[PDB]
Amino acid sequence: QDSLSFGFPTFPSDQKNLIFQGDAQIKNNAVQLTKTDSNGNPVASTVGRILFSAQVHLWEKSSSRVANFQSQFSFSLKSPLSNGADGIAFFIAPPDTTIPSGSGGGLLGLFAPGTAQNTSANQVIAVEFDTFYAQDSNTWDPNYPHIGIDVNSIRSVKTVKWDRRDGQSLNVLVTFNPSTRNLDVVATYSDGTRYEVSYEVDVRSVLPEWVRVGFSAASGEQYQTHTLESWSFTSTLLYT
Amino acid sequence: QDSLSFGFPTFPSDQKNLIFQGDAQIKNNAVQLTKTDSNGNPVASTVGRILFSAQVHLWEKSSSRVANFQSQFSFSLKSPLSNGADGIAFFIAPPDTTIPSGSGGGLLGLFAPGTAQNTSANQVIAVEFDTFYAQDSNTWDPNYPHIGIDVNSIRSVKTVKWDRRDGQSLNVLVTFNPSTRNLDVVATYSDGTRYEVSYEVDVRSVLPEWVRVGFSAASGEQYQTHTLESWSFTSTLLYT
Ligand SMILES: OC[C@H]1O[C@H](OC[C@H]2O[C@H](OC[C@H]3O[C@@H](O)[C@@H](O)[C@@H](O)[C@@H]3O)[C@@H](O)[C@@H](O[C@H]3O[C@H](CO)[C@@H](O)[C@H](O)[C@@H]3O)[C@@H]2O)[C@@H](O)[C@@H](O)[C@@H]1O
Ligand SMILES: OC[C@H]1O[C@H](O[C@@H]2[C@H](O)[C@@H](O)O[C@H](CO)[C@H]2O)[C@@H](O)[C@@H](O)[C@@H]1O
Ligand SMILES: [Ca+2]
Ligand SMILES: [Ca+2]
Ligand SMILES: [Mn+2]
Ligand SMILES: [Mn+2]
Repeated sequence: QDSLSFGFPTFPSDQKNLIFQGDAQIKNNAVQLTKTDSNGNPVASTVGRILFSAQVHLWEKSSSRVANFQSQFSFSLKSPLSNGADGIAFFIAPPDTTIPSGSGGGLLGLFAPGTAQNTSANQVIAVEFDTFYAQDSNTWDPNYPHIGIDVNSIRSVKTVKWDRRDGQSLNVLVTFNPSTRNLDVVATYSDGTRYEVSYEVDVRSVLPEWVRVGFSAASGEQYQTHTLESWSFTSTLLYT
Repeated sequence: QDSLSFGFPTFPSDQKNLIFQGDAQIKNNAVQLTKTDSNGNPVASTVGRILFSAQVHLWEKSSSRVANFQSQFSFSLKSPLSNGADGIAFFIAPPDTTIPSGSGGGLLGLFAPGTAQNTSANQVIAVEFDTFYAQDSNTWDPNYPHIGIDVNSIRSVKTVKWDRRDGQSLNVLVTFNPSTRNLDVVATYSDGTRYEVSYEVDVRSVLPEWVRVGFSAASGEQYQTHTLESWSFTSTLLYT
């Protein structure tokens, strides 16, 4: 299909079109990407991702069209620790994408250690909300919590300072305009606090024609829950 | 998802979200539900169906919601003969549906011979465009070409006389309103000739909460091509 759209105002337990990878699962009408104990508290060493089952037609070589897409979603992070880790990310990757071996912790379940910073060995575009930046382990991160745009590497092509707020929902709107090739990110907390970051990228040189979209999260030594509360997505092929 | 929609203005050969069953295949940017020879001519004894991969949430017992839906599509029938058979149908059925054994010809690839008219034995709602009605083999049919609404039986609960036009595209709009429970069908040819038929049906008592939608077509001893040219679908769960 040239156009596809779906909306999850909430996430009931009875799901049919989501691919669950790792420790991800539904709990209390929301997706808990990372593992939580019986009391619902976050635990260390956990990675989880979800993908919508239907494949998205991102671009089409034969007709030189590229999709205009928008992803709106909200999530919340919570942890009794002063340094909850590691973060959640919305991503786009080839349809057969699975959790790489050893992609836990700061790698957000998106990259393998050996090529995490090798832009030539990956095919992934992601928007990360990174809460852990210890300069000794996450050497690639700026020294503060941030929102980052990742293109084939855990070392963001761009970051903006972000404030982590325990237990508060962050609403995010990610859009891509094929005409300008601008990938825009707008995130807001309920009090009006706003964050914006943009980056020009030709998705055709990074991703295959058909892709799957979803979210990924992970916790290494430090932990926190990564709760996806809602998600709506839409994409349509346009001439360029 | 509470809402889902997709649109196929045409059907390029590289499909990823379509389930092909029987002889259905893509040819010349359209879906040929029934088999054709080398020079594109229709052949006898052929059945084919397509279903969209993502499951549709038709209703939810938890929230007492029922989905409203709208399916828009166009098809054309072509046959060297003048008694083309057997017809094409838009249908909704359980996710694991497959072509029943012996459902060729007048059964349109939707029902088994032994239970074709047993309502309590089937789970399917379909909108058929039936072009063959010989009373010896299609005993359940009115004695003329017709559009019919089928609810768990090949013997339509409601039909309207229809005119078959070789090679001309028929535009169809099928809508289901959960508030009134009316399933409305509107079909028109490019010159404005219009056909309408509707029926009141409580989908909750006929189909499970999650379903799959698609098309089916078949040709017995008489034949014609069943070319699906375009298709768009949208459904949204609503409180009545
Ligand atoms: O989930 C977070 C993080 O977890 C993993 O990283 C492990 C660990 O790496 C560094 O410390 C290594 C080692 O140091 C020893 O002295 C001892 O403490 C041992 O237990 C540690 O494993 C640090 O980056 C560490 O972070 C903590 O210490 C730093 C100071 O060095 C603080 O700034 C920070 O706030 C923490 O208190 C970290 O836990 C990996 O999975 C990694 O990918 C993850 O991002
Ligand atoms: O495709 C039409 C029709 O073919 C088969 O039945 C035949 C027709 O009724 C007609 O050709 O007369 C034949 C002799 O009686 C009869 O076999 C079946 O496949 C039927 O299902 C189909 O509608
Ligand atoms: Ca980090
Ligand atoms: Ca018939
Ligand atoms: Mn980062
Ligand atoms: Mn009929």
